Amino acid sequence: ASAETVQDTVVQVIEQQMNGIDNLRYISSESNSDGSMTITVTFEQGTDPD
Amino acid sequence: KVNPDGSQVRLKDVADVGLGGQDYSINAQFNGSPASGIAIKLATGANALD
Amino acid sequence: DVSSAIQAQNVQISSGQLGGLPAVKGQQLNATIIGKTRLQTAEQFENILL
Repeated sequence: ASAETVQDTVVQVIEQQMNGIDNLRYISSESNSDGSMTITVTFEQGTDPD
Repeated sequence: KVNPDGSQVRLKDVADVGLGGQDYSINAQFNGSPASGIAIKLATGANALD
Repeated sequence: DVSSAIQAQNVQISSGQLGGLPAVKGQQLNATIIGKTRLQTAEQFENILL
């Protein structure tokens, strides 16, 4: 899959639900030619990682 | 589909196709004038004023 | 054939609303339309034609 395909069939479908998360600082992501992707949801200092 | 004769049939010939809304239910107005709005609930622990 | 058949004649059909949105100007009377729900008795099962 193309970066464009992974972004609009996978990466954006998840992102639109990433809310109502406590102490959420910011969300970022990547979509790539090799088909892979990552969404990284970074939290406030002090948050319980569990 | 494709009939015995002619060029081809399309979706235009069986329905209307423009941008609508996912949900036509909840409708809003701010002092009469049509409007929209987003009602946000406070997260557990967070400071209203902040 | 039996499975395909059982699946065919034992499936809750969604069945929408009678006056949903949007609607034609006026109407005034909107109501849910409840279809059939899935089979229940052994006898109903003994009858799902093949």
